[PDB]
Amino acid sequence: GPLSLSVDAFKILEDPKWEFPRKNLVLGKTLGEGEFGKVVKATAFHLKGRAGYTTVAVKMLKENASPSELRDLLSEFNVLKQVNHPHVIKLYGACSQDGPLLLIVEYAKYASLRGFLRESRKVGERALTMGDLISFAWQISQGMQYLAEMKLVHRDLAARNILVAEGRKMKISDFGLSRDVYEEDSYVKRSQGRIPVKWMAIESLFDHIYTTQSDVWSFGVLLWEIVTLGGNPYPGIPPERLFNLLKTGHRMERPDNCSEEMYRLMLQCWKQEPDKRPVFADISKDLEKMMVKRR
Repeated sequence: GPLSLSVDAFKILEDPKWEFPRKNLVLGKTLGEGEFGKVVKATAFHLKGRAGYTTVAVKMLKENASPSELRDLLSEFNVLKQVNHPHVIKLYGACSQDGPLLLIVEYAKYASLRGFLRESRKVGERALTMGDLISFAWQISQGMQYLAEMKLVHRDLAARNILVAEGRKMKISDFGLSRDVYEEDSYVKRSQGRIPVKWMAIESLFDHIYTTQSDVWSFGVLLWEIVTLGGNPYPGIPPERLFNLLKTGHRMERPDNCSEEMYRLMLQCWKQEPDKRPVFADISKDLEKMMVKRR
């Protein structure tokens, strides 16, 4: 079927640009679990022209992997090979030939944006200002502008899927669910998706339609996570309630320590009509303005 074709494809495609000798890769502690498997800290010897060891992250399949997980791993590989942007995690290579499939990706020193924020506090624990927060959002927005221009939908935008690298540089990560929309500017799925309900656009949840504008909706939830320093969206509301809550035009309330400007941006991202929501370029412009207005 579709997966057996890809697995075979992936084993035969020589790809000397990506393939990396398993002998030169040394795996360490688990950094955690993502959408389709395990992420471990690792070190790679003579990776892509760099003399010596480079510390990296390696994604691999968890025990008892399903076809869905394998498919997601292969998808993430396929996507990351095509993209290069300072606010997108970098792919370095893969090992396919002599053991389990591994992807070798850039290591982020401060792990997930979510964990980094929750270990922080706002200042008028790490000390972050509203400037810091707007900066983070803007870097993510820039990355998304790029991916949207490549005709990619991420689909799983959330603070747990943003990495914080050296110098607090955001890197969009977890491309296991991302899909090419070059043809029709939409990705549609007959079966139920694997994106957390609370991050999904209303059209995605009801109609299984994914577009750049559904990414824009997830970005607003992400904005909310940032402004709350990694709060849990729709706190206390069970996910199944979202169908009725969204269709009756309810949205999250303005959180504390959040401007009117910032909240207006959130609500714009969550407009029922996808055409009314801003584009990422508009989002970046709105954030830049907030940044300079506050000085």
